[PDB]
Amino acid sequence: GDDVKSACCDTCLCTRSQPPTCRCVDVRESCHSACDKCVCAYSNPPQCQCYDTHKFCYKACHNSEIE
Ligand SMILES: [Cl-]
Ligand SMILES: [Cl-]
Ligand SMILES: [Cl-]
Ligand SMILES: [Cl-]
Ligand SMILES: [Cl-]
Ligand SMILES: [Cl-]
Ligand SMILES: [Cl-]
Ligand SMILES: [Cl-]
Ligand SMILES: [Cl-]
Ligand SMILES: [Cl-]
Ligand SMILES: [Cl-]
Repeated sequence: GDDVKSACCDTCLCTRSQPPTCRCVDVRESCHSACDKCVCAYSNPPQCQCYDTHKFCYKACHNSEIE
C-alpha cells in the first residue's frame, strides 16, 4: 500500500548526483527501521537521524508547532 505509518517526513533532500541518493533532513523523536542506521542526539525532545541513505520520500505528518 501507500497509507503506511512506516515513516513520516516533513523535509526530504534528494542529492544532485548521478545516480541520485536521498534522505530525510527533518529529524524526529522516532527513528524507524526503514533506514538502517538510526543515530540520535540525547536531547529533549531527542533528535534522531537516518544516517543511512534511502531512495524514497515519505509524506508529511507534522511533528512540532513549527512545521
Ligand atoms: Cl502497506
Ligand atoms: Cl495521514
Ligand atoms: Cl541545480
Ligand atoms: Cl543532515
Ligand atoms: Cl515521530
Ligand atoms: Cl518502525
Ligand atoms: Cl527513510
Ligand atoms: Cl547497523
Ligand atoms: Cl550535552
Ligand atoms: Cl532504501
Ligand atoms: Cl499532521
